[PDB]
Amino acid sequence: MSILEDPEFVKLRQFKGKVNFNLVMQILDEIELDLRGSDNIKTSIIYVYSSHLDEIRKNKEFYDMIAEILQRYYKKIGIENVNQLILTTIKLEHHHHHH
Repeated sequence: MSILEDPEFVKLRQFKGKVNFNLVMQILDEIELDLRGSDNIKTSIIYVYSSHLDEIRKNKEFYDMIAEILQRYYKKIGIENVNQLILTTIKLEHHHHHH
């Protein structure tokens, strides 16, 4: 159970996220819920990314790298798990208001 094998992930860690936790949680959720019923995560990416183009272009580095990782690791650990790990990647532990 890792997510460290891929260089895209470390780059996400480097950027610290800086994205809307709430929206990414929904992005991940949105592809997840589709992929739970469907079988093609690439296609699941298409809907959500085309629907949320504004945010996708906003955090294009983030959304490019995660889209790769999401598909890449869903086959290995599962999309549920990857989505959670991505949230973990954008979240600082507990030092926010006092950081």
